[PDB]
Order: sequence, then C-alpha cells, then structure tokens
Amino acid sequence: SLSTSIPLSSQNSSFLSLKKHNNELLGIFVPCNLPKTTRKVAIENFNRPSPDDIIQSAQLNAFNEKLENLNIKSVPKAE
Amino acid sequence: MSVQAEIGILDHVDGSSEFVSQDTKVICSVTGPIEPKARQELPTQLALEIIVRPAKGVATTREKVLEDKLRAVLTPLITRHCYPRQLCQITCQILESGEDEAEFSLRELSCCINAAFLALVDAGIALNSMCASIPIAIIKDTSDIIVDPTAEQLKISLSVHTLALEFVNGGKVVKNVLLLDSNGDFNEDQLFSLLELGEQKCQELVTNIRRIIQDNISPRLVV
Amino acid sequence: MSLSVAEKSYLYDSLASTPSIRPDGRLPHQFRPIEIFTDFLPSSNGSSRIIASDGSECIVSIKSKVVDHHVENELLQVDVDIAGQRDDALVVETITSLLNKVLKSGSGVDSSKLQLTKKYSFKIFVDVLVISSHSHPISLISFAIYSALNSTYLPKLISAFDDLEVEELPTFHDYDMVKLDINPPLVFILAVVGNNMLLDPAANESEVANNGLIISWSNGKITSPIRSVALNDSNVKSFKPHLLKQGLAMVEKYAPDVVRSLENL
Amino acid sequence: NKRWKVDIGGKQHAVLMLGSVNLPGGILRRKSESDELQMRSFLKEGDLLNAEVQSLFQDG
Amino acid sequence: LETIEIHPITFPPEVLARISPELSLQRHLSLGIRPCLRKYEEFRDVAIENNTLSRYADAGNIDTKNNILGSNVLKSGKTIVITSITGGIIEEEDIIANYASVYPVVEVERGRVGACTDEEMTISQKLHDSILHSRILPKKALKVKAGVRSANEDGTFSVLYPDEKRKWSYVLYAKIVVLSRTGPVFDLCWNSLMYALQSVKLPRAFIDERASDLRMTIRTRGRSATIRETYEIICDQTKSVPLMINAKNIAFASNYGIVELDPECQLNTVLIADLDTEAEETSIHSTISILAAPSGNYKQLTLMGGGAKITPEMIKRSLLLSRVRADDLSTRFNI
Amino acid sequence: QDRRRLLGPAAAKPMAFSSEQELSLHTGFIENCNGSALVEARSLGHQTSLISAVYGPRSIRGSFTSQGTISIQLKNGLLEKYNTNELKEVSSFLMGIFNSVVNLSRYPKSGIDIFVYLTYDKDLTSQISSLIPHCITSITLALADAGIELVDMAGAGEANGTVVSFIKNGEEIVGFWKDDGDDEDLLECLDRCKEQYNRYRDLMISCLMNQ
Amino acid sequence: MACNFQFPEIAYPGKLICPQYGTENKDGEDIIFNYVPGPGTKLIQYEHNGRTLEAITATLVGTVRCEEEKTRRTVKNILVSVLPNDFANNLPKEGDIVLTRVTRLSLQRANVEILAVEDKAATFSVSQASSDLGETFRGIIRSQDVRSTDRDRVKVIECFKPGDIVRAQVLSLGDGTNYYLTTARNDLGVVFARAANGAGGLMYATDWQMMTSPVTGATEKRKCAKP
Amino acid sequence: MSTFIFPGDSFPVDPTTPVKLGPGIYCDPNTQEIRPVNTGVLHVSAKGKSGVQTAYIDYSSKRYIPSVNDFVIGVIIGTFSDSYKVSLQNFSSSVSLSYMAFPNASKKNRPTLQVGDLVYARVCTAEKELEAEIECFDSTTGRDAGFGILEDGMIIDVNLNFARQLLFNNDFPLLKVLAAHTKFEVAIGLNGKIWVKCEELSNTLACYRTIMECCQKNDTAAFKDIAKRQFKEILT
Repeated sequence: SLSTSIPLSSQNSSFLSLKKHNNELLGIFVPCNLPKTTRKVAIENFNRPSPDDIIQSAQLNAFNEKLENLNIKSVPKAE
Repeated sequence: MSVQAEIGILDHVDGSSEFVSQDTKVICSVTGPIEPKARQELPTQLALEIIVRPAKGVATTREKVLEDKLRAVLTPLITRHCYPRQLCQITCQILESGEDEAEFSLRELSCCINAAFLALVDAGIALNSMCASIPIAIIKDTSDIIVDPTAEQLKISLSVHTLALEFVNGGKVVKNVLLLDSNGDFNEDQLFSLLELGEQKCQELVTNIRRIIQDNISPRLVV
Repeated sequence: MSLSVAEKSYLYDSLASTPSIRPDGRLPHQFRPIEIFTDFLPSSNGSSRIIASDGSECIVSIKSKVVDHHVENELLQVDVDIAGQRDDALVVETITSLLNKVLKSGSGVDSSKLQLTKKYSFKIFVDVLVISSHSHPISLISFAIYSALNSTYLPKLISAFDDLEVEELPTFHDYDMVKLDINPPLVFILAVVGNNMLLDPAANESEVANNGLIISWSNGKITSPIRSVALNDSNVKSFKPHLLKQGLAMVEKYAPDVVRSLENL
Repeated sequence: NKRWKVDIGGKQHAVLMLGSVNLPGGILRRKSESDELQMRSFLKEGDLLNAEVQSLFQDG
Repeated sequence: LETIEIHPITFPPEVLARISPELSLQRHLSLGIRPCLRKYEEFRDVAIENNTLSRYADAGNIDTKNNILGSNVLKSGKTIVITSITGGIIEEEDIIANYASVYPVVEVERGRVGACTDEEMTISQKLHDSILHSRILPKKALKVKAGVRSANEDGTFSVLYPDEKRKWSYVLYAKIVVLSRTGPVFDLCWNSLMYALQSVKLPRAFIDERASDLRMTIRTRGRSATIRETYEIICDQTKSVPLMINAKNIAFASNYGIVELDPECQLNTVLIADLDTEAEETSIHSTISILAAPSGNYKQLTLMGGGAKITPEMIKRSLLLSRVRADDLSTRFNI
Repeated sequence: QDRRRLLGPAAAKPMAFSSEQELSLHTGFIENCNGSALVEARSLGHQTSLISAVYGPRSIRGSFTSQGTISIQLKNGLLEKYNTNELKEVSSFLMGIFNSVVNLSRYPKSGIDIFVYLTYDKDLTSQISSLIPHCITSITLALADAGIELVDMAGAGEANGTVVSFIKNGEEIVGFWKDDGDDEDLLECLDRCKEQYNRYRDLMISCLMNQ
Repeated sequence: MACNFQFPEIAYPGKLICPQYGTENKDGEDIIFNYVPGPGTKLIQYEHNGRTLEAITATLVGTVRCEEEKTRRTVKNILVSVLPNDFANNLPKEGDIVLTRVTRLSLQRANVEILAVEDKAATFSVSQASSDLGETFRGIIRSQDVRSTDRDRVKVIECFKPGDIVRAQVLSLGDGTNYYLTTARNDLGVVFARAANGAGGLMYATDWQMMTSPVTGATEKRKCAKP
Repeated sequence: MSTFIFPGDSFPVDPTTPVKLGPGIYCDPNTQEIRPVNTGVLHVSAKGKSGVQTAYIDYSSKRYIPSVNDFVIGVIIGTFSDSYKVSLQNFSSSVSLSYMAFPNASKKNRPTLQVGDLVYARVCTAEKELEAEIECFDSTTGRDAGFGILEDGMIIDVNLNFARQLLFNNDFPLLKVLAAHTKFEVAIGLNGKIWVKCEELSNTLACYRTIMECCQKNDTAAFKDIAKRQFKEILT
C-alpha cells in the first residue's frame, strides 16, 4: 500500500525520457540512415547461429573424438 | 642554412640526436628498452611515454597535445612487437624554439619527429621505415604556399600544415601518411597541392637524413 | 579492525545492557579527566592546549585582524590541520565545515562582541593544530575553543570610534587590552549502542557504536547545528525517535554544570 | 602466505608461523594446505592471543 | 581436422569487444555495419537544449548566484556534454594574434575518481588550439570600454552608458563536463561550444569618477608600496550587450575512420563515419578529424595514420560528408 | 596556469556582481555506468536537477579488507557555487547513511565510486540543506538499478532546513541534520518529513517498475 | 513466484518475501518451514507487535525464485534468492567464470587482467573496468592448473604467452592479493590468440592445444577453450 | 655481399632463395616477407661454405638485449632463496641465476653469495616473454671455462659494437698493444661491459683508462697512441 500506483505527469523540459528510448533510427531522437528495420536484421543474424552452436557445443566429430581422449585418461583417476 | 643533424653526441643514453632546423633546435634522447613501470606495462607492446619540454618556461598542457601528436606518428614507426612488456622513454628537450610557443607549433613539432627518428636509429630499436616531416605555411601576402618557412614567414601566415609520410622500398615510395595536420583555412585545391609538393620536399629531407646517418655511423662500424 | 572480534562483542554486550559499564566504568552522564593549559603564546590573542585521557591533544590558537565588515559576511575562520593527515583528506575538511558552522555568526555565537563600532569587526582567525589523533577531535576542539575565547584578549580601542568619527581606520591603544567575553557553543557527543544512550564515548566505545548524535549547547539551551554521525563503518545500525528525544533530555540536564566548571580555572 | 606478523610493542614485528601454531578443530587440524586464506580464518588482523617466545634472534 | 568444432560459444557484442575489439570490429564490418549496429555513413543524432542553464535564461529573473554567460546541453547517443561559458575581467586582419581563445577546462568522467587525467587535459588544450586557429573571436569584441557609475545624494543612482584613462578586455572560459564517454568526444565538445558561444552575452562594466586616483590600501606589512592608486571595476548585468562574433568562422565538427577488412582475420580500405562504441575507439587507429564549416571552408583537418592504408580517395569523400553534416546541424537548430 | 590543466591569465579576477514539491524520477538513460539516476524537483521556490552515477563494485586487490566501502564525490554545480568543505560534510553525511542502508558483506575487497552531480539549482524568487532529499532519492535509485543490496530504500524530507532521513516506513532514523532551523521544531518536522518519505518511497518503487 | 502459499510474485528493496518460519499441512500433516536468505536476499531483524520479528527481505529488484540446499514431518530448507551493466552485482568469486588477458608471464604463474565476469552460460555480463575507462585488477593462473591430465611439468610458457585472451573459472578467492584461477576443465583455456606470439593473424582453436595461423600456415601451440 | 642497409628498404637477395635468419631481419607477421629494420652493414653468407646461408646486420647499440650462447658480466643485485637476480647492464629487465648455476653445486652443495659480487656467465636461456637465465657453467663445452665469480677488478662500460668487435676479431690490436705494457686478466662481456684486473692498483687503472679512451674515439690508429701515453702517465 505504501507505493500505491499513481501515473507521473511529465512536464519534462530536459527531454531525458526520449533519450531513454534511443530505439532504431526511425525512432524518436535519432536521425534516419536506413529506411529498413535496423535492429531486427542484426538480431536475425544473431538468431541463426545461436541454437545451432549451443546445442552443437559437443556434437561435432572433432569434439566427440577429443572427448574419448579425455575419457580414457580420466578413467584411472576415478578408480 | 637549412637543416643539420648529428647523432651520438650524448653518451650516457642508449641513443641520442641533435636536430637543428635554422632557428629551431631540438635535442632528443631515446632511453630503453628498459624495465617497465607497472602502470606502463602493456602486454605484447612496447610502451611509449613521450615528454616534450619547452625552452622557455615550464611544460604545461600544450606539451601533452604535442605528446599525443608524436605518439600517433611513432606507434607504427617503432616496431611495437619487437619488445613486449618494456618501456621506452623519449625525452625531447627544445634548446631554442625561436618563435612564439603557444601560437605556432609548426617547426617545433616537425623537428621533434626527426630528432626522434635519428635517436631511435642510434638506439638500435627496430624501425620499419624512414620518417621525416617538413613544415609547410601559406602566407597571406601573396596568398600562397611557402615551403620550409622561417620565423618571419610564420608571423605573416594565414595557415600552417605539417605532413609526415612513411618511406619504403628504397625510402622513396610513400607507403602512408602518418600525419597531415592542416590548421587555419584551406580549401581542397590547396591541400592536394600541399601533398604534391610535400611528397618531393619530404623525399629530399629523407635523402639528407639518410646520408647523415651513413657518414656518422661508418667510421664507427668498420671491418 | 584495530580491536579484536572478541573484544567488540564483549563491549557490545557490556555497554548495551542496563548498567552500561565500559573500560572507565562511567554511568552515562560522566566525562573523563581533561586538562586545560592556556595563554602560552604572548604573541597570540589567546591560546589553548588541552590534553585528554586517551592521550589526544589539540592546540588551538587565536590570532586576529580588525576589518571593515560590510565587504565580509564571515568573521570567524576555522582552519583545521591534523598531524599525520594532509590539508585535504575527507575527515579534515568535514571537521573544518562543522566547526565553521558551530562558530557561524548570529547562530549560537555573538556577532556583536566582535565589533567595536558599527562598521568595523574583528575577523578572528581560529587556527587549530591537532597534535595526536586516534579518536574524534571535535568535542575536544569545542572545549578548547571555549577556554580560548574566554582567554581571548583583543586590543582596546584608543577612543570611542563612531562610524563618522573622521572616516579613517580604527587605531588601538598601545598596551591596554580588552578582555573578550563571548560564550561559544559547546559540542557534546552522544552515542547509541542498542537502545542505550550514552554521553561522551571513549575511543573504544566509538568503535562499536551504531551511531552518535552531535548536538550543541549555546546560551542556556540546545540549538543548531544538529548532526548525526556514524562512528565506524562496520558496526552500524539504525535508531528510533524515542532514543533521539532521550538524548535531547540528557544534554539539557547535564550540560549547564560542565560549562560553569570549564569557565573559571 | 607463511607467517603472521605480530605486534608486541617492540622495535619491529615478531614472527609466528605454521609449525608453531595449535589450531581449533583439533589440536592442528582443519587445514591441509598453506593458503593466506586458511591462516586468516582463525586469526584476523587485530585479534589478541597469548604466545610464548620460542627463540630470540639477533635481528630483533 | 576438416570435421570442425573447437571455436568457443557466442559472446554478446560487448563481451566480444572486451575479449578482442580487433575481432569484434571486423565481424561487424562484414555485414557492412558499424559495431553500434548502424550503417557506416550514418552518425549519432544531436539534440540540444539551450538557455536552460544560463543566467540569461529569463528576462524577469536576474539572480546574483548565477553568471553563466552562454550554455548548452547536448546529447548524442548516451554521451552527454554540458557546456557553460564564463567570463572574467583583465585590465590590459588575418594575423593569428588578433584572434583570441577560450581557455577551457574539459573534464571527462569515465569512472575515474580524479579529474586531472592525461585524456581530459590533452582535450582542453587542443580545444584552446582549435578555437585560435578557427579565428572565431576577434580581440576587438572582448575589448570593451566602461562608462561612469555616479551615485547621487538625490537618493538615486545613475549608471551612464557610452554607446553600448585605462582599458580592459575580457577573457572566456568554458566549463565542460562529460558524463559516460563511449567514443571520441572531441567533436561533441566542439558542437556544443558553438551553440553556447552564439548564446554568450557579456555584462556591462563601469567605473567611478577619479578611477585613476582611487586608493589601494589592501596590501600591508611592507616596506613601501602599501599605499597607491589602483583601478577597481565592478560588472553590472542589469544590462548585457550580446557577443559580437564572426559567423563565417563557425565550424561544426565530425569524426572519421579508416580501417581495413580482411576475411581470414575474423576466422581493401573501408571508410567509417564517426565512432560510438569501445570497439571503434580502440582499433580504428587511422582516423581523420575534420572541422568543416558550411560554405566549403575547413578550419582544421587532422589525420592520424596510426598504421593502416589511407588512399586520399577516402580523405576526399570525408571533406564532403563533414560539410553536409555541417549544413544539417546548422539548419536543424537555426543557429 | 598549471601543469595538469589550462587556467588562462592568472592576474585576472572574476566578475563582481550587481508535499509542496514534485519529484519526477528517471533511470537507465546513459551508459558507461553500472546504473544512473536522474532526479528533477520542482517547487515554488526553486527547480533543481540532480544526476547521479554509480560505478562499481570494483576490486581493490593487493590488500584484503574486512568488508567493502563507499566513496562519495559531490561535484559543484555549473550554476551553484559552494564551499568545498560543505561538499565534504554532505559527502560524509550521505556516506554514513549509505553505510547503514547498503549491505556490504556480500562483497569483499570492494570499493564503490558514487558521484553526485549537483548540476542545476535555480531560484525563481543554508541552501545545501534543501537538496538533501533529492541527493538521497537519486543515489538510492542508482544503487537499485546496478544491483547493489539495500536494507530498505533510503529517503528523507526537508521541513524547515531540517533534514531527517528514515528507513522502514518512517520507523527508524538513519540520519538527522539541523542547520539554521528554529529551536523546538522536532514534532512538526518529524511528522512532516514522514509524509514526505512515504510519498517518495513509492515513487522510487514505481520508477524501478517500468524496467 | 509462487512456491507455496505466501510468496510475492514481484519484489523490491525492503519488501518482505516470506516469514522466517512457516507452516502448511500437506496431507493432513504440518511441515514446519525454515527460510534463510542466499544472494539477492537478506534476513533482517525487526520488532513488530511487541515482540522480536525476523524476516526475509528482498534486496534487489526482481522475481522471487525458490531453490534448495536440501510437527511430525521433516523441516525442509528452502533458500530464498531474488535474482533481477551488471559488474555491480557480481565481483570475481568462486563458481563465476571470468574473461581474463595475460598481462605478464612468469616462471610458475601468469598475471591475467580481469576484463569481464560471466553470470552464474547464456546470461553474460562485461566488467565496467577497462584500460581506456581506467583502473585494473588481476588474478593468477598457475602452472598447476593449466591442464589436469598432466600438469606438474607442463609450464605455462608451453601453453600461454602474453596478450592471449583466456576464459578461466575462479577457483577460490584465495589470498587478498590475487584471484586463484583454474583453466583445468574442458571448456576453459584460450578463447583466441594472435599467431607469431601475439602479433600475427587472429587464430582460433583447431585442436585443444593447437591454434592454426591463417597467415603463417603453422600451428601455434596453446591450451585452449572449447564449448 | 657486405653493403650498408637502412630501414624501409628492399632486401638485396631474393626471399625465394632459402635463408636462415639472424639479428636485425624481421619477418612481417601478416605479409610473410622479410625486411631489414636496422641501420648498419648487412652481410649474407654464400652456400658451399655454409649449408644454408645465415644473414645478419651489424648495427651499433648502447643497450643490450639477451641472446643465447652470449657471454656476459653481471652484478648480483638480489638475494632470494632459490635463485639470485642479476642485472647485466643497468635499468633493465631481471636476469635470473639458479642457485645451482655454478660448477659443482647442488641443493646439498648450495652457494653463499651476497649482493654486489660480480659474475661471469653464459646466457643459456633467453626469451622476451619470460625471463632470461644465465649459468656460469658451460653445458656445451662441459667445462665452465674459467666462468665463475669475479672479484676485485674494475668494470669499464663500453660500446656494444666495440665489445663484439674486440671479441669476434683477434686481429683487433687493442689487447696486443696492452699486453706489451702490463700483464693482466681480462673478462669480456657482451652486455656492454668489459672487466679487467692486474695485480697492482696502477696497472689496472691504466687499462681502465686506456680502453675507455680508445672506445670513445673508436678509431684504429688512435688506439696505439692512447695506450702509450696513458701507461706513461700512471707511472710519471
């Protein structure tokens, strides 16, 4: 109850709230330099490697061959 | 005269030089590779800590702006990967400016750059290329370029320009431009004129410094 | 810290219980033995050496100039300087502030015992050297300033200056001095360890205390500056309104006796 | 990493080291390697402790 | 070999740059974009608010705890530059020594407790230097005269104006502080300076009858020369005439980079306009700084060819970009 | 002049001269800093904007320290002029509050660098007393945004040049300042400032709720 | 988040999460609950209602997640932890990984500047420290932790040089002068290096102890990072 | 081939023809071409006299960088448990010396040395990435070669080019001149330091003064006159 939930009247003459949302280049308080979606294409380029690499972090044959070399050596330690 | 250079003059330091350009006179020392301070240890790189100290009064903020200008030029001149985790302190003392220090830095700077090259040659620290730098002004009276200007000619400048270029494959093919600091008003047709002239006037200066180091080194190293 | 972990808990327990016994073993209203030595500079207006029981020593010295006061809004300048600290460490300058505000004109201290005609004020240069510190100095400095400012002798005016006497600088009698009467505040430090409020911490107490409250006594009453302070970094806690009201009540009672014993040597 | 430096009020500090220290948790236990940490857990800076002089050296 | 793997997992851009800015920069470059994930020839947008900090922000309030002559707040990216221009008073063509300079302090905050660091001092002096060689402020302009302030016995006071013994000139400072520097800041400092300078007004200044015979009796405990004349000159800001300035010599800055892309080093010569991230500041060693003015006059170009190839072709494109950016800023804030 | 900075002509001298408030909060608006806050307060009297930035937890290795510490720089405004000593006092004051509110035990070898920028204060009509609510509002927000532990949000009022800071819903006091207020204000001020603290408490909580 | 019948979904500084002791009957039978704080929480003391109260109070702005370390039923220990740049919310400590770069190589050790801390991955952060934003701190990788298949005769020059970028897990806090690293695991070692002993082409791991230079044509031996 | 080279110039043999590298030739770490970087005289060897040619530049320095199989005089500037720390020539990087670096020394056969003893040693390990190590015991020869700990004498600082030129040419006439004028003991370091000692004070000093004088002028005819004048001076 202490907090309660009132909105806030701005009344901002400094203009900080627009700066907070820099956003794309088609945003508010940004110049234009690309008429396409700037962020999203970059994000997509992020998106194509990530599920592929994180899962396949030990599924390739180089890693599998290397795991066996570690595992064989590893064994006399455990026993 | 025009220019004169000597090396080896100082004896207690790893390498040294005396560069005189008419009125302007800079004596230089390179010390190192020597033991790094911990704040100036860099991992794969040689560190540079450059000091420019004026003749009149005591070094201020101005000489840091000059240090940056010098440091820019010197970082690809000295083979950084030649010594990892060592420091080199280059200490450039100006014995006469013979001009006005705050106002013009054109001759001062060009001279330091050349005395730094020579000192480093004497020092034995690896140098990829030859560097010299020449001072270029434009005077308002004719409204035109005068190369390698005197103290008087500097007063009547509207604008002033130093260039430094990296010299390979016979020290005569311009590899790159390591500096071009053009202060005062210029428009483009002058500026490409300042490169053009600049090229040929640098390459002469390179010839003269090249010649000097051979003659002074040759009675030392004998077989 | 410089004490033990074991030592700090014993103290915390000791102090925090009903009796509040401590290495001196004082009830909360009592003060350690202090020694006032005065007037040792013939060159100064007044001077003060105070040696306290922890072996803390402040030397406080009073110098002056008479100045036109209509080009000034300050009459008392404190310079604090603590041996073994430099002239700009955080604590030193914070002490300078506190003290300058305690001694601020028209606020718990006179700005009409320092004027000899209504155009000319004496600018009193308080200059404070702490010879050894290892406990807080401000209370001891406050006490030293009291004895000082009642030992402050000023030049006696040659003749009753007006502000239209001839409109030239005031000029002093050659030998004859005026005694300076003036009642500065006395800063008193209170310490809170649990719900227990105790007058005058020792060094040891300061190192376990949650917080203290600096308050000052001027003119038969309590007055601003009031400030809380935290007298460690690492045994710190919060406190209640009721404990702050009990510390008011405590000073009001126990302050007057102290000012009257300190006044006459 | 190998010794505590002890303040006895002398001209320099006295040394107290690992072959010379009983330890809580046994009589010498709860500590299997030298580390500056393991030393530090038992004895913090400023802690007070009664210790006997084993040999006086000519250093001080 | 030939099967592949042993490349580490994907690190975010920031973490990637901390790990290797050489690496992170080149990777960004292949998609044709800057590390700030924007195309090469776009920049950072510039937003200014002016007279939100200056003394002379209002007409009905002149308050004596304020003295800020001209002022600007400028925000680009996240990097925010706050400029305040402040006077003082010192009693005293095409020649460099008839143009005057601002004597700035530029303070930068990067998490350093100090404020006397080698990065900020070099900025401040270079900044004094740029202002000299760009020729903005002719010394006639700070060369002011004084009227008379005469108090009457009629219970009024008359402060008498000349048309605006001894002489005086003013000096100009700028207290510029910087919060959360993420790239080259120099051009930000210069952009804001101009909007401020074109907002500078100067106080009026006055002297008493027989100023040349007013006494100084301030020095004491000499030894002669402890009684003399002096001039004493208050300033009154009840009127302030506005700065007389050379508009043609106003510049607005930009910043450039020259860098190379190699396809086997993220396992020719490429031009970037402006630098915004850590990765760009770190590893774009060949860079050109231009101050271009918006008539095809240039008041400084400084090329630092920190190692990589520069053909002048890149230089020739940058001098045009910089004037067109200069023309954009100009019209954008009508100043 | 000086060797570390340009100070121009040195014989040159300055120019001689001739709930009642709304706090609106902002955070997370500039980057090179672990968290930032912005507090602008408008009142009849004066309008003010205070920026804060908090840097670190930083490691301070080569020494082991019992626990962390907090270091406060106040920086003189660009339109407000104060003595360096007062800034020290207020720095010292705020440190002792923050010592009590920030929990320090999750972080060995820690130093935290807090910067208080007292940028703009402007009167339309001491002074340093009045901006203490605003400093405390700003810095707390910043410690919260960064992910620095806190006992309760810290926050204060100013009633009659007297500043009282509380935590725990007005229940506990973490600091007290009185400077040039009137004798026996105690009840009025504590009542009046509790109102103020409960009111700005929730504002800070709601700033932290947009993120 | 819900974890029982008394938890807040959203929490903030100074906000109660849950009482220090709880109770609920599951299957007709009370299960006393005993709550303790972990990271992002503190147990803070109180007086309310004329009695001591002790309570679990969130310190950090976030989601209130339950995890474990584990009347006529058992007591069950529920740790309380409110998880929310973020170098202000982690310092190098045990079980956090750091990204480090070798600022000096030495006989039985390597000083490695810490440039980043990894979140406790998929959630990553970068340190606010930089050599361009000023201040440095370092920790040490030793000769003993380089590998762990053989490791008492494999020197660090045989596997490291200056300027190489290495991912390492902080093993302990250790001494106050350093942080003790381990590169021993098969997901820690050199992230990348530059051929020609830190001067050539950018090279990546093509075996766990070889990095193939794309500009010299040769293998530059290291200890290497893996996924 | 024995010709003056500058930095920023082409190589005067082809890079296509196999060569072993020696001092002062750098290989670009991107380009993978070899180029000179020092100002001096370049020498290239010719096959049929070598197996593969070795190329190198003679360049003057006054600052010494560790290379292996070099012989160096150092001063012991630190006492540590397992090793000692040497400075060969002043202001520079640590050079380390094992406890067991001396002939017939082991861990039950530990030395006792101190700061301020002079050593004479071979560089037996050199890196830039790690520290250089000296042993006073020659592992290649298998006899230390009179390597060990010097005492007495007086260290003359020299030029690097002078020091290598006296060591690697035994037609250099300085020590031929000196051997007529006294009997002496000589130790030649390649770190820009050269030690000398006679039996008597006069005799040592004349050597110290003469090599120094000779070294400055650094001229071949100068060397004769300088000895004869100086060795008279000390007995006048």
